[PDB]
Amino acid sequence: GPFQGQRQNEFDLMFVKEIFKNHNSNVVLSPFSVKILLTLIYEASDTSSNTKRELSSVIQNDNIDHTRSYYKQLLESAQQDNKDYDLNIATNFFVDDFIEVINKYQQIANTHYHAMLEKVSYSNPTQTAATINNWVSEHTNGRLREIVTPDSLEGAVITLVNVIYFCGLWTYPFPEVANNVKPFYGTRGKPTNAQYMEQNGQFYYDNSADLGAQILRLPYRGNKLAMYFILPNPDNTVNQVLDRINSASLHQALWYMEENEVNVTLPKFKFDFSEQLNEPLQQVGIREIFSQNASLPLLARGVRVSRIFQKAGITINELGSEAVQIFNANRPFIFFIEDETLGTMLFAGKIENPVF
Repeated sequence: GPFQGQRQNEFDLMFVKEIFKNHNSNVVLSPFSVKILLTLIYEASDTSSNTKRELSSVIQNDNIDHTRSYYKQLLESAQQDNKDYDLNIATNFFVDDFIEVINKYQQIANTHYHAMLEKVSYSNPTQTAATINNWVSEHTNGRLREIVTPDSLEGAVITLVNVIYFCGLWTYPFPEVANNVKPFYGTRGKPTNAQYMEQNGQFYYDNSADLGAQILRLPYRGNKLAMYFILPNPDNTVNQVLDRINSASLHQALWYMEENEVNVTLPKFKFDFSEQLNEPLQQVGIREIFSQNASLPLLARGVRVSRIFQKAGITINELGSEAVQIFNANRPFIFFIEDETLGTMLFAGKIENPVF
Protein backbone atom coordinates (compact mmCIF):
# COMPACT_ATOMS: atom_id res chain seq x y z
CA GLY A 1 0.00 0.00 0.00
CA PRO A 2 0.81 3.73 0.01
CA PHE A 3 3.90 5.30 1.56
CA GLN A 4 3.57 6.50 5.19
CA GLY A 5 6.92 8.30 5.57
CA GLN A 6 8.12 11.77 4.59
CA ARG A 7 9.54 12.19 1.07
CA GLN A 8 12.92 13.84 0.42
CA ASN A 9 11.54 15.63 -2.66
CA GLU A 10 12.04 19.29 -1.68
CA PHE A 11 14.46 19.52 -4.61
CA ASP A 12 12.66 17.00 -6.84
CA LEU A 13 9.55 19.15 -7.08
CA MET A 14 11.54 22.34 -7.44
CA PHE A 15 13.14 20.74 -10.47
CA VAL A 16 9.87 19.44 -11.90
CA LYS A 17 8.44 22.95 -11.60
CA GLU A 18 11.21 24.41 -13.70
CA ILE A 19 11.00 21.85 -16.51
CA PHE A 20 7.20 21.82 -16.74
CA LYS A 21 7.02 25.64 -16.95
CA ASN A 22 9.33 25.52 -20.05
CA HIS A 23 7.44 22.91 -22.12
CA ASN A 24 3.92 23.13 -23.55
CA SER A 25 4.12 19.49 -24.64
CA ASN A 26 4.05 16.18 -22.86
CA VAL A 27 6.94 15.75 -20.39
CA VAL A 28 8.54 12.88 -18.55
CA LEU A 29 11.78 12.81 -16.54
CA SER A 30 13.34 11.16 -13.50
CA PRO A 31 13.91 13.57 -10.60
CA PHE A 32 15.63 10.87 -8.56
CA SER A 33 18.11 10.35 -11.40
CA VAL A 34 18.84 14.06 -11.70
CA LYS A 35 19.80 13.84 -8.02
CA ILE A 36 22.14 10.91 -8.76
CA LEU A 37 23.71 13.03 -11.50
CA LEU A 38 24.30 15.96 -9.19
CA THR A 39 25.88 13.69 -6.56
CA LEU A 40 28.21 12.01 -9.01
CA ILE A 41 29.26 15.57 -9.79
CA TYR A 42 29.66 16.38 -6.08
CA GLU A 43 31.81 13.25 -5.55
CA ALA A 44 34.12 14.54 -8.29
CA SER A 45 34.65 18.06 -6.95
CA ASP A 46 37.28 19.13 -4.42
CA THR A 47 34.43 20.19 -2.08
CA SER A 48 33.67 16.48 -1.45
CA SER A 49 32.08 26.32 -0.71
CA ASN A 50 29.20 27.44 -2.95
CA THR A 51 28.91 24.02 -4.60
CA LYS A 52 28.42 22.67 -1.11
CA ARG A 53 25.66 25.23 -0.46
CA GLU A 54 23.88 24.80 -3.79
CA LEU A 55 23.72 20.98 -3.48
CA SER A 56 22.36 21.24 0.08
CA SER A 57 19.17 19.33 -0.80
CA VAL A 58 20.85 16.43 -2.62
CA ILE A 59 23.68 15.56 -0.21
CA GLN A 60 22.84 13.82 3.08
CA ASN A 61 24.30 15.78 5.99
CA ASP A 62 27.76 16.70 4.61
CA ASN A 63 28.90 13.10 5.21
CA ILE A 64 29.82 11.21 2.03
CA ASP A 65 29.37 7.80 3.61
CA HIS A 66 25.67 8.54 4.20
CA THR A 67 25.16 10.04 0.74
CA ARG A 68 26.42 6.80 -0.81
CA SER A 69 24.38 4.26 1.17
CA TYR A 70 21.32 6.46 0.83
CA TYR A 71 21.38 6.67 -2.97
CA LYS A 72 22.70 3.13 -3.20
CA GLN A 73 19.70 1.81 -1.28
CA LEU A 74 16.99 3.73 -3.14
CA LEU A 75 18.50 2.44 -6.42
CA GLU A 76 18.57 -1.19 -5.29
CA SER A 77 14.93 -1.10 -4.18
CA ALA A 78 13.67 0.44 -7.43
CA GLN A 79 15.67 -1.90 -9.70
CA GLN A 80 15.29 -4.97 -7.44
CA ASP A 81 15.11 -8.03 -9.69
CA ASN A 82 11.54 -9.33 -9.33
CA LYS A 83 9.27 -11.42 -11.54
CA ASP A 84 6.52 -8.77 -11.89
CA TYR A 85 8.25 -5.67 -13.30
CA ASP A 86 11.64 -4.44 -14.53
CA LEU A 87 12.92 -0.93 -13.86
CA ASN A 88 16.44 0.11 -14.89
CA ILE A 89 18.26 3.40 -14.19
CA ALA A 90 21.56 3.93 -16.08
CA THR A 91 24.22 6.66 -15.97
CA ASN A 92 27.46 6.96 -17.91
CA PHE A 93 30.22 9.50 -18.40
CA PHE A 94 31.42 9.73 -22.00
CA VAL A 95 34.94 11.06 -21.60
CA ASP A 96 37.30 12.43 -24.24
CA ASP A 97 40.56 10.60 -24.92
CA PHE A 98 42.93 13.13 -23.34
CA ILE A 99 41.29 12.73 -19.89
CA GLU A 100 42.89 10.32 -17.40
CA VAL A 101 39.96 8.70 -15.50
CA ILE A 102 40.69 7.63 -11.89
CA ASN A 103 39.89 4.02 -11.15
CA LYS A 104 38.65 4.62 -7.61
CA TYR A 105 36.04 7.05 -8.89
CA GLN A 106 34.98 4.42 -11.37
CA GLN A 107 34.82 2.10 -8.35
CA ILE A 108 32.65 4.55 -6.39
CA ALA A 109 30.52 5.19 -9.45
CA ASN A 110 29.70 1.55 -10.17
CA THR A 111 29.20 0.56 -6.56
CA HIS A 112 27.09 3.31 -5.01
CA TYR A 113 25.40 5.13 -7.93
CA HIS A 114 25.12 2.45 -10.67
CA ALA A 115 27.17 4.61 -12.98
CA MET A 116 30.14 4.30 -15.31
CA LEU A 117 32.75 6.21 -17.22
CA GLU A 118 33.68 5.39 -20.78
CA LYS A 119 36.40 6.77 -23.05
CA VAL A 120 35.50 8.14 -26.48
CA SER A 121 37.03 10.34 -29.14
CA TYR A 122 35.02 13.48 -29.74
CA SER A 123 37.35 13.85 -32.74
CA ASN A 124 34.99 11.39 -34.56
CA PRO A 125 31.58 12.90 -33.63
CA THR A 126 29.78 10.26 -35.60
CA GLN A 127 31.43 7.20 -34.10
CA THR A 128 30.92 8.72 -30.63
CA ALA A 129 27.23 9.60 -31.08
CA ALA A 130 26.83 6.04 -32.35
CA THR A 131 28.46 4.64 -29.23
CA ILE A 132 26.33 6.70 -26.82
CA ASN A 133 23.07 6.05 -28.68
CA ASN A 134 23.72 2.29 -28.89
CA TRP A 135 24.37 2.25 -25.13
CA VAL A 136 21.07 4.09 -24.67
CA SER A 137 19.46 1.25 -26.64
CA GLU A 138 21.39 -1.45 -24.78
CA HIS A 139 20.17 -0.32 -21.34
CA THR A 140 16.56 0.45 -22.33
CA ASN A 141 15.94 -2.72 -24.37
CA GLY A 142 15.23 -0.61 -27.42
CA ARG A 143 12.55 1.56 -25.78
CA LEU A 144 14.95 4.48 -26.36
CA ARG A 145 17.31 4.68 -29.36
CA GLU A 146 19.02 8.09 -29.50
CA ILE A 147 19.72 11.04 -27.21
CA VAL A 148 22.58 12.87 -28.91
CA THR A 149 23.45 13.86 -32.40
CA PRO A 150 27.03 14.72 -33.42
CA ASP A 151 26.01 18.37 -33.60
CA SER A 152 25.13 18.46 -29.84
CA LEU A 153 28.65 17.29 -28.89
CA GLU A 154 30.45 20.35 -30.32
CA GLY A 155 32.79 21.55 -27.60
CA ALA A 156 32.20 18.39 -25.57
CA VAL A 157 34.94 17.21 -23.26
CA ILE A 158 32.71 15.23 -20.88
CA THR A 159 29.07 14.39 -21.65
CA LEU A 160 27.10 12.96 -18.73
CA VAL A 161 24.15 10.89 -19.94
CA ASN A 162 21.33 9.38 -17.89
CA VAL A 163 18.26 7.41 -19.00
CA ILE A 164 15.57 5.33 -17.30
CA TYR A 165 13.37 2.43 -18.38
CA PHE A 166 10.23 0.90 -16.93
CA CYS A 167 8.07 -2.12 -17.71
CA GLY A 168 5.25 -3.06 -15.31
CA LEU A 169 1.74 -4.54 -14.99
CA TRP A 170 -1.28 -3.01 -13.31
CA THR A 171 -2.56 -4.83 -10.26
CA TYR A 172 -6.00 -4.10 -11.72
CA PRO A 173 -6.02 -3.96 -15.55
CA PHE A 174 -8.64 -2.26 -17.72
CA PRO A 175 -11.02 -4.05 -20.12
CA GLU A 176 -10.19 -3.72 -23.80
CA VAL A 177 -12.76 -1.49 -25.51
CA ALA A 178 -11.84 -1.29 -29.21
CA ASN A 179 -13.65 1.95 -30.22
CA ASN A 180 -13.41 3.93 -26.98
CA VAL A 181 -12.35 7.28 -28.37
CA LYS A 182 -13.56 10.53 -26.84
CA PRO A 183 -12.56 14.19 -26.78
CA PHE A 184 -9.52 15.51 -24.93
CA TYR A 185 -9.94 19.19 -24.02
CA GLY A 186 -6.43 20.52 -23.72
CA THR A 187 -5.20 24.07 -23.17
CA ARG A 188 -3.79 24.93 -26.58
CA GLY A 189 -5.71 24.18 -29.74
CA LYS A 190 -9.25 23.05 -30.39
CA PRO A 191 -10.09 19.77 -28.63
CA THR A 192 -8.66 16.50 -29.91
CA ASN A 193 -9.66 12.82 -29.91
CA ALA A 194 -7.82 10.26 -27.78
CA GLN A 195 -8.15 6.55 -26.91
CA TYR A 196 -9.51 5.84 -23.39
CA MET A 197 -9.60 2.88 -21.04
CA GLU A 198 -12.22 2.47 -18.32
CA GLN A 199 -12.86 0.62 -15.09
CA ASN A 200 -14.57 0.88 -11.73
CA GLY A 201 -12.83 -0.32 -8.59
CA GLN A 202 -11.29 0.39 -5.22
CA PHE A 203 -8.38 2.84 -5.56
CA TYR A 204 -6.88 5.44 -3.24
CA TYR A 205 -8.50 8.76 -4.18
CA ASP A 206 -9.02 12.24 -2.76
CA ASN A 207 -10.12 15.69 -3.94
CA SER A 208 -7.74 18.29 -2.57
CA ALA A 209 -9.17 21.75 -1.96
CA ASP A 210 -5.62 22.80 -1.04
CA LEU A 211 -4.11 21.97 -4.44
CA GLY A 212 -7.47 22.15 -6.18
CA ALA A 213 -7.10 18.83 -7.94
CA GLN A 214 -7.98 15.17 -7.70
CA ILE A 215 -5.52 12.41 -7.02
CA LEU A 216 -5.73 8.75 -8.04
CA ARG A 217 -3.40 5.84 -7.26
CA LEU A 218 -2.95 2.98 -9.69
CA PRO A 219 -0.66 0.26 -8.28
CA TYR A 220 1.64 -2.13 -10.12
CA ARG A 221 2.37 -5.72 -9.10
CA GLY A 222 5.57 -6.40 -7.19
CA ASN A 223 4.44 -4.75 -3.95
CA LYS A 224 6.67 -1.78 -4.67
CA LEU A 225 5.49 0.42 -7.57
CA ALA A 226 2.45 2.70 -7.93
CA MET A 227 1.46 5.48 -10.35
CA TYR A 228 -0.21 8.70 -9.17
CA PHE A 229 -2.25 10.92 -11.49
CA ILE A 230 -2.96 14.50 -10.33
CA LEU A 231 -5.80 16.04 -12.36
CA PRO A 232 -6.64 19.71 -11.65
CA ASN A 233 -10.22 20.76 -10.99
CA PRO A 234 -12.34 22.00 -13.90
CA ASP A 235 -11.68 25.65 -13.09
CA ASN A 236 -7.89 25.08 -12.70
CA THR A 237 -4.83 24.64 -14.92
CA VAL A 238 -1.77 22.44 -14.51
CA ASN A 239 0.59 25.38 -13.88
CA GLN A 240 -1.84 26.57 -11.17
CA VAL A 241 -1.66 23.28 -9.25
CA LEU A 242 2.14 23.30 -9.58
CA ASP A 243 2.54 26.77 -8.08
CA ARG A 244 0.78 25.27 -5.05
CA ILE A 245 2.74 22.02 -4.86
CA ASN A 246 5.69 21.95 -2.48
CA SER A 247 7.12 19.25 -0.23
CA ALA A 248 4.57 19.77 2.65
CA SER A 249 1.50 20.79 0.63
CA LEU A 250 2.01 17.59 -1.40
CA HIS A 251 2.73 15.42 1.64
CA GLN A 252 -0.60 16.30 3.25
CA ALA A 253 -2.63 15.85 0.07
CA LEU A 254 -1.54 12.22 -0.40
CA TRP A 255 -2.04 11.39 3.28
CA TYR A 256 -5.69 12.30 2.96
CA MET A 257 -6.12 9.57 0.34
CA GLU A 258 -7.92 6.44 1.43
CA GLU A 259 -9.56 3.84 -0.80
CA ASN A 260 -12.90 4.69 -2.38
CA GLU A 261 -14.94 3.22 -5.22
CA VAL A 262 -13.89 5.17 -8.34
CA ASN A 263 -15.03 5.32 -11.95
CA VAL A 264 -11.66 5.79 -13.72
CA THR A 265 -11.40 7.08 -17.29
CA LEU A 266 -7.84 7.59 -18.51
CA PRO A 267 -6.34 8.45 -21.92
CA LYS A 268 -3.87 5.91 -23.22
CA PHE A 269 -0.49 7.43 -24.12
CA LYS A 270 2.99 6.53 -25.35
CA PHE A 271 5.84 9.00 -25.80
CA ASP A 272 9.28 10.06 -24.59
CA PHE A 273 11.06 13.27 -23.57
CA SER A 274 14.59 14.64 -23.42
CA GLU A 275 16.26 17.83 -22.25
CA GLN A 276 19.75 19.07 -21.63
CA LEU A 277 19.78 19.79 -17.92
CA ASN A 278 22.55 22.40 -17.60
CA GLU A 279 20.23 25.35 -18.28
CA PRO A 280 17.35 24.38 -15.92
CA LEU A 281 19.82 23.31 -13.22
CA GLN A 282 21.20 26.85 -13.15
CA GLN A 283 17.69 28.32 -12.97
CA VAL A 284 17.13 26.46 -9.69
CA GLY A 285 20.46 27.83 -8.44
CA ILE A 286 22.84 24.97 -9.25
CA ARG A 287 25.29 27.26 -11.05
CA GLU A 288 28.69 26.84 -9.32
CA ILE A 289 29.43 23.43 -10.86
CA PHE A 290 29.00 25.22 -14.21
CA SER A 291 31.36 28.18 -13.76
CA GLN A 292 34.74 28.59 -15.45
CA ASN A 293 36.46 28.03 -12.06
CA ALA A 294 34.91 24.56 -11.83
CA SER A 295 36.98 21.42 -11.53
CA LEU A 296 36.63 17.66 -11.24
CA PRO A 297 39.84 16.70 -9.35
CA LEU A 298 38.53 13.36 -8.01
CA LEU A 299 37.38 12.22 -11.51
CA ALA A 300 40.23 13.31 -13.83
CA ARG A 301 43.92 13.76 -13.05
CA GLY A 302 45.42 17.21 -12.58
CA VAL A 303 37.96 20.27 -16.75
CA ARG A 304 34.16 20.15 -16.09
CA VAL A 305 31.08 18.41 -17.45
CA SER A 306 30.38 19.75 -20.92
CA ARG A 307 26.68 18.85 -21.26
CA ILE A 308 24.29 16.78 -19.11
CA PHE A 309 21.70 14.81 -21.11
CA GLN A 310 18.68 12.96 -19.74
CA LYS A 311 15.87 11.10 -21.52
CA ALA A 312 12.99 8.86 -20.38
CA GLY A 313 9.99 7.15 -21.94
CA ILE A 314 6.59 6.21 -20.52
CA THR A 315 3.53 4.26 -21.66
CA ILE A 316 0.20 3.38 -20.05
CA ASN A 317 -2.31 1.00 -21.61
CA GLU A 318 -4.96 -1.43 -20.38
CA LEU A 319 -2.36 -3.83 -18.91
CA GLY A 320 0.25 -1.37 -17.62
CA SER A 321 3.39 0.47 -18.73
CA GLU A 322 5.18 -1.18 -21.64
CA ALA A 323 2.69 -4.04 -21.26
CA VAL A 324 -19.33 6.57 -6.67
CA GLN A 325 -16.55 9.01 -7.53
CA ILE A 326 -15.51 9.99 -11.06
CA PHE A 327 -11.89 10.30 -12.19
CA ASN A 328 -12.14 11.33 -15.84
CA ALA A 329 -8.74 12.46 -17.10
CA ASN A 330 -10.01 14.14 -20.28
CA ARG A 331 -8.02 17.35 -19.75
CA PRO A 332 -4.31 18.06 -18.97
CA PHE A 333 -2.98 16.28 -15.88
CA ILE A 334 0.26 15.53 -13.99
CA PHE A 335 1.59 12.08 -13.10
CA PHE A 336 4.46 10.34 -11.32
CA ILE A 337 5.71 6.86 -10.40
CA GLU A 338 7.05 6.21 -6.94
CA ASP A 339 8.87 3.51 -5.01
CA GLU A 340 6.16 3.09 -2.36
CA THR A 341 8.47 1.44 0.15
CA LEU A 342 10.52 4.69 0.32
CA GLY A 343 8.84 7.48 -1.68
CA THR A 344 11.48 7.91 -4.38
CA MET A 345 10.09 9.99 -7.25
CA LEU A 346 11.35 7.75 -10.05
CA PHE A 347 9.20 9.32 -12.79
CA ALA A 348 7.35 12.59 -13.06
CA GLY A 349 5.53 13.98 -16.06
CA LYS A 350 2.51 15.59 -17.63
CA ILE A 351 0.01 15.05 -20.44
CA GLU A 352 -0.78 18.17 -22.51
CA ASN A 353 -2.34 16.06 -25.33
CA PRO A 354 -2.21 12.25 -24.99
CA VAL A 355 -1.20 10.34 -28.10
CA PHE A 356 -0.49 6.63 -28.40
